[PDB]
Formats: sequence, C-alpha cells, structure tokens
Amino acid sequence: MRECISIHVGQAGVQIGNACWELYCLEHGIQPDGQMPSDKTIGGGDDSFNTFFSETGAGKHVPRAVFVDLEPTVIDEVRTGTYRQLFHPEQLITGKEDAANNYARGHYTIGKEIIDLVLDRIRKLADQCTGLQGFLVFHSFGGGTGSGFTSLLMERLSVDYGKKSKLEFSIYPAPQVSTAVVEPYNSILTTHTTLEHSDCAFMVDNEAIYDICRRNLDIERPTYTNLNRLIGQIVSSITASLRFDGALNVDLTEFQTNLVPYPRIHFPLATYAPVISAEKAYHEQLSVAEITNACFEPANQMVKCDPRHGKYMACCLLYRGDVVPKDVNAAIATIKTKRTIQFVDWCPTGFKVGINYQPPTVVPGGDLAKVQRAVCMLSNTTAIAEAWARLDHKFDLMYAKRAFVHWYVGEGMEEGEFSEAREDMAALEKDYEEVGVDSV
Amino acid sequence: MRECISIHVGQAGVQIGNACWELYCLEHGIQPDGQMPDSFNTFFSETGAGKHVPRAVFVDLEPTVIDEVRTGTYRQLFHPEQLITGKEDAANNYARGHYTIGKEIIDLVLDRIRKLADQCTGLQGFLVFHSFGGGTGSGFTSLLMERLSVDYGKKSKLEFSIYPAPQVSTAVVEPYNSILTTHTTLEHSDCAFMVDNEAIYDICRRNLDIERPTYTNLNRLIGQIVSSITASLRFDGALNVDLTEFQTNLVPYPRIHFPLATYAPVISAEKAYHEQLSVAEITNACFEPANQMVKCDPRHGKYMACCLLYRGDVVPKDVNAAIATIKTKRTIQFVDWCPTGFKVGINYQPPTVVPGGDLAKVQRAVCMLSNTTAIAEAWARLDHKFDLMYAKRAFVHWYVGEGMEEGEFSEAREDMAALEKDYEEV
Amino acid sequence: MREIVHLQAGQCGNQIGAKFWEVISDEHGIDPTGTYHGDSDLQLERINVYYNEATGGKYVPRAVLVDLEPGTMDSVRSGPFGQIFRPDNFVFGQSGAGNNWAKGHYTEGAELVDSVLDVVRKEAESCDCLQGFQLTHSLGGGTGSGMGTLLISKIREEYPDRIMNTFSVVPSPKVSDTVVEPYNATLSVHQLVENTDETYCIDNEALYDICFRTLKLTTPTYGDLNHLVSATMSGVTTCLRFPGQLNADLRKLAVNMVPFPRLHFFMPGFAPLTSRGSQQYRALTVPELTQQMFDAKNMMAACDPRHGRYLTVAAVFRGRMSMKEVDEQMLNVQNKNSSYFVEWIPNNVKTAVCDIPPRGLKMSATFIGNSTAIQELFKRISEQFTAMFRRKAFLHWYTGEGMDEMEFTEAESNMNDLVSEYQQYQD
Amino acid sequence: PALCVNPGNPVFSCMLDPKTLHTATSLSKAQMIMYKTSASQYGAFSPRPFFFPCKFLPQEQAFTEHLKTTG
Amino acid sequence: RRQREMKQDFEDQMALKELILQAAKEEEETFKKAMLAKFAEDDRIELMN
Repeated sequence: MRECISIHVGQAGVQIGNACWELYCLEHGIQPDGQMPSDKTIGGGDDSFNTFFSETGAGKHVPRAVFVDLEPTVIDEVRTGTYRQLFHPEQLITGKEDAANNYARGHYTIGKEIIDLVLDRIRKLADQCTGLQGFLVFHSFGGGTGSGFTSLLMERLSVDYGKKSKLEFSIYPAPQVSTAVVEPYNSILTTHTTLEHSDCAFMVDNEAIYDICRRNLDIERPTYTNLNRLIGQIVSSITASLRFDGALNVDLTEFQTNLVPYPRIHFPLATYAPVISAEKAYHEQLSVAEITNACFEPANQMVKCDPRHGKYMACCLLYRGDVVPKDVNAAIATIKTKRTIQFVDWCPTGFKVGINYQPPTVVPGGDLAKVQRAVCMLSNTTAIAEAWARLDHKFDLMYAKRAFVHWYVGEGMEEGEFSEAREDMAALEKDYEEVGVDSV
Repeated sequence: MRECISIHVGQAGVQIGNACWELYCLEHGIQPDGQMPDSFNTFFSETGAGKHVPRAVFVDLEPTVIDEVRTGTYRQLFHPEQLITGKEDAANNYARGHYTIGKEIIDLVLDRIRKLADQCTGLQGFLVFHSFGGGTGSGFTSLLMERLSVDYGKKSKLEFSIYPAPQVSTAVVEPYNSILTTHTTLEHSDCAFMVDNEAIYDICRRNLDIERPTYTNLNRLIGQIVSSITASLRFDGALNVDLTEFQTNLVPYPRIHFPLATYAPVISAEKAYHEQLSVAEITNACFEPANQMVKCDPRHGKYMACCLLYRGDVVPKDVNAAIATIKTKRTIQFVDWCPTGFKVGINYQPPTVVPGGDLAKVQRAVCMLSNTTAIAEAWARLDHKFDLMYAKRAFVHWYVGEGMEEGEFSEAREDMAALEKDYEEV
Repeated sequence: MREIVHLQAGQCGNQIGAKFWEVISDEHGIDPTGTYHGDSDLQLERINVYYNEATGGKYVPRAVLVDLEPGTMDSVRSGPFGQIFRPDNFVFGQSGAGNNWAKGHYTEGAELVDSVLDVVRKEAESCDCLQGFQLTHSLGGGTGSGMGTLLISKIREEYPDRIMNTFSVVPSPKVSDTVVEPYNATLSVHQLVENTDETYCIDNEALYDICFRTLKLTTPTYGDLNHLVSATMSGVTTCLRFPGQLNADLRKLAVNMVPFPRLHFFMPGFAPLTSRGSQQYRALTVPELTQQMFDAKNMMAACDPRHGRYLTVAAVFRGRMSMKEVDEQMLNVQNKNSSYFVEWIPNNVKTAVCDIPPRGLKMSATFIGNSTAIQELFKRISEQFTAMFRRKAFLHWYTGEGMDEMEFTEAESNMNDLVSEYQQYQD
Repeated sequence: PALCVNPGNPVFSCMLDPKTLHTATSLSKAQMIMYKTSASQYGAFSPRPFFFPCKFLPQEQAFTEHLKTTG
Repeated sequence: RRQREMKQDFEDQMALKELILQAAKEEEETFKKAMLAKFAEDDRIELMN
C-alpha cells in the first residue's frame, strides 16, 4: 500500500517511459496482456506490483502512467505497439498539434488548450491511491512540450497537491553538442518555474551517457534505445526500497532530508556503478569496494561537470543485491582517507547508505549484464555551478544581439521575462558560490 | 599477497615475453582460459567465479608487435587492456614518445594502474625491463617513472635495464637515448641492474649447441634469470629472501647499483649426459668470467659485492664447501675492504622446464651475482664512441621540432659523467 | 489527422505538381486509378495527411490547381497520373497572362481569384485540423508569379496562423529565360518577404550543374529535373507522415531555424545522389551523407556558401540509423569548418530522424540551409533591375495597365534593405 | 516494383515480402518498412532472466490492523 | 472460486466482441462491392448512349 504515480511529458518522456515500462513489467510477471501467467499458483501472495500497478477483478493490471504529448506521432506507436493491451486506453493523452521548439508556444499558446484534460485524469489515479508518496516527472529541456508545458504543470500541481514529494529527471542540453539552436532560450526560462516548484530534481546530461557507452562498454554507435535503457535502471533502483525488502529501507521521503542542504540547493547528480558489458562482466570481480571507488571517479559522472572543481556537499548511496551491511562501512574507510575527494567543512558525516536484497534483472537484448551487487550513488556537488556558466554565455550571445526573439514576442509572451529569468538564474548561481566558502 | 609486476618492452622484450611467460606459465600450469587444470597470488587475481588475470604489461608504441602477441596462442591468457599500444609510432623519438603523443594516453595508463592498485596491497616490486633502442623503451617508461613516484613515493619500483652492445645495434643514433636514459633512471626507481645481455649471443651457442638461434633462444635464458631472481619470493625455501628484503641489502651507495653474473648451469642435454652436476662444480664453472651475460671482466676487476641464488637439491654443506674452496684461490682477485663476498638464498622447488628452449631438465641449479667496477670500462667505451656524433650534431632537428631543447642533451651527459665520478674511487 | 493542402500556380507550378503527386503516390502505394494496394499498413495509418477518401476506397488527391493557359493544363490531365485529381479542382484561365506580373496581379489575375478561393474554402471546411499550405511556382512568369502573389496576399486574411511554405524557382544567374523577367522577380519578393512564413530557392542552373557533374546524365529533360526536386519537397513534410525516433514537422522546422521574421530565404539540397558509374563503387554509411549535403557543389541554389556564413541549418534523416552517429558526425563538420559558421549562435545544426526511408534505400537525408550566401544572389537582381528602370526599358507594358512607377521604387526599398539585412548579420 | 529502372530520380525493384528480417525472440519484420521502434516490445521470455528467490515486498498484517480500526 | 469465475466471463465477452466486429466488417465490404457494381453499370450505359 505504497503507491507512486509516474507521469511522463514529451518525446523524451514517452521514450524514456517505453524503456521504463519495459523494465517494470519484467521485474514482476506482467506480460503485455497484463495477466500474470497461470502456473496453477495456489498461494500467489505477492504484493510488489502495488506501487506501480492496480489489480482488477480479472487478471489484468493497469499502470499508473499518464503519457502526455502535443505531438501525436510518437504517442501513436505506444498505441499500436506490443503494449497496446497494457495501458488503459485513455491514459495515453495526446495533443492536437505540436509545440515545435518554442517555450512561449509550449507554455502560453498551444500548450494551454490540452492541459484542462490531463489534470482531471491525474485525479482518477490520485483517488485510487491510498498512501500516495510522490510523483515522477519525466521531461526534457529542448522542445516546447518539454520546456513550456512542464512549466505549467508545476505552477498548478503545486497548488493542487502541495505536500507530495515531486521528483524529476531532466535531459539538460549539452555544453558542446546540440540538436537545436533555440534551446538556450528554453533552458533559462524553464529554471525560474522549476526552481520553486520541484521538490527534488535529479538531472542528467546526455554526454556522459553518450561517453560511458563508447568507453566502459565495448560498443560503439548507440541510439536512444541504449541511452534510455540506462536511465531506466536508475529509476528502478531509487524506488526499489518500496518494492522489495532489505536491511535498511530508504523510502522516497528520506532522500530529500539527507541530500538537500538548503531549499534552493536541490540539484544532485546521479551515477550507476557496475555498468559493464556481458563480454566484459565475467572477467573482473564486482565486489562491494570495487563499485564505490570506481563510482567516485570523474570519468563516470553522468553530467559534464568535473567534481574535482567544487567540494562535496552531501552524498547518498543505494546498494542493491547481495550486500552485507558491514563492507559498506569499510568502503567508506577508503574514501575518506584520500585527499582527492574533499567534503565541505560544515558536514562531517556526509553519507547516507541503503541496502536492498533483490538483484537486478536484465532485459533480453540489453547492454548491461546481470550482476550480484549494484549501487546507484546520488551526490550533491558544488561543481554543478559550472554547468550553468557554460550555458549563460550561450544566452548573452543570443540576447545581446537580440536574435530569435521575434518568434517569442507575438505568442502571448513579453520581453520582460527574458531579462528577469537571466538574473533569476544569476541569483541561483551566486548562491552556490557562497556555500563552498569555508567559514572560520 | 606478495605481488610483483613484470614488463616486456622491446622486440627483444617480447621475444623474452614468449620465454619468460612460457616459464611463468609452466611454474604453475596455466591454461590459456585462466582456469587451472597460494603461490600464484603474486601475479594473478581471481575474478568473481573462476578466471585468473596476469597483471603484466607488454608496453610497445606500435600496434604491430602487440597484434602479433594477440595472434599468438595465448589470446585470452593475456588480458588485452593492460598491454599498452599507441596509435602513432614513436620510432626512436624521445620527444614524440615523451611529450606530444604519450600525453593523451598517460591518463589511461594511470587509470589502469590505479585500477589494479586495489589488488596491489602487499606489492614487493614493480619489476621493469626495457631496451634503450627506441620510443618503445626510453621515454614513456621514463614518464611512468616520474608520475608513479609522485603518485605514491614509497612503493617498490625496480628496473633491470637493457643496454646497447659496443659492436652491434639496431639503431645507431640510439646512444642519444642511452645517455638520456642513464641520466633519467637514477631518479625514481629503487633499482636498475643487468639484462644488458650482449653475451647471450656468446652463451646460446657456446654452451648448448644451438647455432642459428633467434632472440627467443637467447631470451629463454633471460627468462631463466628472471625465475632465479623472483622465485625465492614465489616459493617457500629454507632461507628465502623476498624483494623488499632484497632492496634493503643490495644497494651500497644509493646511486651506485649495477652488477654482473649469470644463471650458472646453462647446459644442454648433450653435455647433460656426462657432466655430473654439483653445487660446487657448477659454481666452479660459473666463476670463470668468459661465461658472463654482461660484456665486461671482473677477473681483472674488483669483486666488490655479491649475491647468490640456489635452487633444488642444495645443501648448506655443498654451498659452504664451495664458498671455502673458491675463497682460497687468488686466481680470482678479491676486493680490498669487504672480507667475505657471499650472500645466500635457497629454493625447494627446482625450476620448471619449457620445451623449445636451449636448456634441459635439472635436479638443481646455482647462480651468482658480482657487483664490481667492470661497468666503468664499458661506460668509458660508450664515452669513447658517443662524442663522435655530438661533435657534428647528427639528427638533433627531429628531436627538437616537437617540444624539446638542446639543454636536456647538454645536461644528461654531464649527469652521466657525475655518476662516473661517483664510480671512480671505490 | 493534421494535414497539408497542396496548391499549385503556373505552367511551371503545374508541371512540378504532376511529378510531385507522381512520387508521393506509390511511396504510399497507390495505383494509377486511385485504390490503395500497398504492402504494409504502416503507410495506411496516416494516409489522410496528403490524401482524401471517398466511396469504395477511391482516393482523391486534395491539390488545388490553377493555371491561366489551358493548353498546358490539359497536358497533366493526359499524363499517367492525370486521372486521380478530381476535375472540379481544375481552375483554367480563358486567356493567358503574357508574362507581365501585374496582369497576373491586377487585370487578368483578379478575374479568376474568386473561383480559386471558392475551391479552397470548400476544401478547408472539409479538413479536420489543418496544419499548413504548400505552393510551387516560378518567379519568371506572369502565369505563376503574378497569380501566386495575389493568392498569398489575401489568404492571410482568412488563415493567418497556418504555416505556409512556397517552393520558388529563382531565375538562374547566367541566363534568365525571359527578357522582362527581373521586373516580375523583384516585384514578386515584396509579396514574399512579408507574407510567406518560409520560402525556398531552387536555381534552375544549379540543377543543371548536378546533371553536369554529379549524376552526369546524358540527356536530361524537365521530367528528370522535376523528379530531382520533388524528392526534396517530400523530405520536409515527412516526420508527421511516419513515426520516428526524434521527429520534426513543419512548425518545429520553422521556429527552430529562422532567427528574425523577415530573414527566411532558404537553400535546399538532397543527399544521396550517385551516377551509374559510381553506384557499384559507393560507400553507404552515415558520414558518407555528410559529404553530400555539406558539399557546396551539391546545392540546388547557385551561390557557394564560402562567400558568406550560415546562420542555422537543417538536416532531417530518413532512415533506421544510430542516433549517436549523427550527433557525433555533426560537430565534426562544425569544427574543421568553423569559419563558415557564425559565433553568436552556439550550435547551428538541427537534428531530425524518421524511421521509414524512401522506398528501397537504407538511409536518406535532406538539407535546408539558411545562408548569407544568398545576398550574393540578391545583389545580382537589384543591379539587374536598375539597368532596366533608369532608362525606362519595357516600361509601358506595366505602367499603362497597372500601378505607376512608385511601386518599382518601393520594391527597390523592400529589396535593398534585405541585402543590407543579410550583410549586417554576416559579421 | 520500379518507378522507372533509371527514373529522373532513384528507383529499385525488389520483393518487400523477402525484404523482411525475422527475430529469434519474435518474427520477421518488413525491412522495406522496417519498424524503427521494432525492438520496442520485441523479445522472447526467459526464466533465465529470473534472478534468485522471488522474495518480494508486501505488508498484509499492516492492513490486518491498519485497514481495520485500533485500540 | 469467485476469483477464478471472473476470468471466464472476461474471456467470453472479449470473444463475442471480436465476433461482432468481424460481422460488421463483412457487411461493410458487401456494401462496397454492391456500389462498385452500380458504378460499372453507370459507365456502361453512358458509353452506350
């Protein structure tokens, strides 16, 4: 009785969700009819689907998902894919016409017409929940329904719900590679509405996933099947303390107590330590202490910021598999003795560990192998300050020559939100500068 | 928990690599899938279920000799990530080896060595070999010396160098890199000794009837040298002495360390029909200078420091009767201040036998070591034949054009002359 | 469910459209009489985007055809695919224009424009949720340039926020094929720079350069040249026609690549083009496409972009390909050539992939590049226009029947500012 | 199945039926119209994926009193 | 027993639903072929005149 609704927005939200709901169905016995297989099961006695499923009178199950898009084509494939019989036919909310890479269109003109339909449907899964914990926004930063339409959920989901712990998983635009040229306008104007309105906000750039695939594994040339399979592992490992029993149960509430110093500092990083190829997995031991010092590396941190620049603020660990609660307290002995990994002065303890029993599965055709031990390490670094200083220098080259603005003015958006949002993230960027200064 | 790391640098080094790793692969029987058909735990490291990995590196700056290694039989016996290759060939060039090309993979090699440093708990010695003859050997090994020393400082790093002959060589502007390496081996290694081995040309047909050899028939005996040095660490003995205990006794003056001797019964089956081998008789055969593996002579030199490695059916009675009876005769001139001149190590298990080599099956074997002033005449001959090219400035532009000076050329020689002025008084 | 209304203009417009509906039909798999007989249903699940449905599965293309000379309007009714357009939609003119633009705009242009508007609003009422409009014309003639400029001027009364593209045929720099062409061309652009949200530029001799050099076809007629450009105008409107991994329709291509609303003059090209000699020889991987689209030689508008700088570029990738491969191979065009890319935009390229390729190929791609090379084009006509205005050459064919001489000088100021607009954004 | 074996543009004559690739975990796929997201839900089940004990997560005794009232 | 008996009328209602959609498709295609025969007759009488 610990429900946890996941709501996905946009083309990044759908295609992460396809990899996400591949894995959730495969952990339990949900085949794409939704009926668990009949093996003349006398007992049954499994109530591990209840976080992400609801049991009907028949053998079916329905997920909690609210797939939302303004673009009808990518939501049309999940309508006629092999998961056609799984999702309830109304939960695949589509739009009527696309947003097309405009924050103004995504938030003012074409994103406002759909939203009166979805927010009824979140109630139809809210009332079914009994002890609902918090949501999971899956969204992007490039396009209109990822940047602007998600800006309009957060201004109305906060006042309608309040004390539910919302979490998100963005895809930050890279410092060097890019798909769109208009995206630094979107990525500043989306912070001002998600600084106040997202409780905890995980954030992963698509460069280190683009880098760790070509380097740790023996594979080259991946697509978004191989990126979103990796992100779909992280979302399962965070929530898995709600699904399967272990030694220390870190639910969704206790992360944000142990990871956020100040309410304006809630942007941690994320990693995944035993990512390895199945040709490569049986060569090396993957011990308890081999998956932590090979997790504090600067080469396997999923955002393009180097943590040898800033100093660590808070760290959280989520082990998974066959892990004794002893050797996680001797791996810390190797980390804290080093001089490379600096913690901030006012945080002596600086850790939060968690153990869970059930080892990860593999999807058939999946790049990462099966293991016995696995850990996801969420840390809060000061060195995330440079992932914005690389961005706003690509925003002044926009705005001081005043290019690409004539699209944004006539939609229903005035110019005053540009210079307000630039100084607003400049208020946030100064706040990281002061907490890293040592107090004597 | 008594690790040693081994290095096969050079075309001559991988022709050791066949031999030295064939004898490491028959000291304990190692299948080429790493599962045997806890003495191995120097080299290997057990994986999750059932595979063993040797932490030994073939470090060559051209992919050709590395892909010959991979097309050898031992494909998955050597794990390919440890072995260093380079996309652009250095080709004698210390500048391209050191500064320009090596700086992009130096972080990769250091990532690898700090990845296996967690296995490296009780490490007894980073054994290194290298030839001087190219950018396979000189520069990238040198930069590893400095960067590993500023990463730990304390750990054991040792080196048993390879040196050019006076008569023959592969490249002949190679004395540039030999002078540079004599300057730069003094800094960040505990030890630098004798795999200079020109005389293995003499030995491989003098004693074992195999005329027309390769480097490999020579380098069987270079591997057998390696076995005698590190086998006392690898196996329990009567009076075993490990490598840290070696380093705390081998080095009189902290910049003065360079000996000369052999593995003693380098004897084939043809002589092994008839020669009744004794510890005394084989060391009687050994003490003759003409069967050395350093082209020098301590018969007319001063037998200063010593060491002894014994394997097999060795008795303290036998070794001490030999010590006494050869200590008597002044056909060997002894040294001034040091009275005795012997130190002993004892091994139970007799050395393994590899087919396709010079040697034959032995009940037992002896060695020696004799650290003398007989490298002074060899460095004097290298002094005699280096200055001919630095008078008229050969090949300097190829070095200079990528990131160096004539200052390092004008400093390394005077540092080598400083080491000779260390050597001339003792 | 969202769809595009095709509409043509002129003898060049009709002859393009007869080979545009010739190449969209059997990629959807349609017989010459209008019954779907293709293999897989994936092409059927959104066939309504360019097609319309009737009794018994008889499909009707929804294109609106207008031309003033009925002697070449019947040439496409007698073609192989002439029997699929419903003959209510043929709007013929009883007399020709005479290649003066204002006849196509005032005297005999305004006579038919009540009827051409009658069929589109009858059609657009029958549309469900319309998205855009699609136009083909040449600038060089009063049948094509004059008629289209009167249509697009007062279609912005009724359909303002509908995303309009026009696929012009700009006159060639070496030989323009009409004597009194540049009066028509300079007067056309003033109705183009304020109305049309996008416009393309197809030089007629740059397609001749392709059959000169790349394809080296022996005997290319206009059937061959119309087929080379009709594939390009199929690649743009494709991500709403098939599913993809990262899709991009017309609105996402527009708001992501023009920086300023009177700076929208484009420059297209189509990537996989191979002669019969080199086709046995040619590599087929993803960087082999970056050779084709970013070759200035393979560019179907005349001016080479070495004389100017790009602002934003587009690259839609029809095929089943690795995403990283595209993304890795797009920075490596920016790095080795960074002098042809401006600095106040961080990244220039626009990425789009669609899974279903053109019928048979592995991969294919289309490039649309907004450049400052086109000011070297637009400087040419403005000089060419002044040589016939100051000495009043061929004046009386326009003055005595339409507007006075101010409209020429106003069209100079609408033209001279744009060339100064490109240059100010060049550095 | 060609537009023109040498049309003003490209052309190709082939059997789409054979233009299909089967899946050991699934079935053949019209390669001519190969599904870009074909892999999506394109696999064959294996208890091999099943890890160790099914030991799952549930709390009936909770409701036993929680679902019910109390003291 | 009751939890078993829900699935049988589940399966039965989906089976009969698939049957009635197949019947609807059959009558629609019979309609379409009747229309095509009428238009062929129309083409014939026009040509005869």
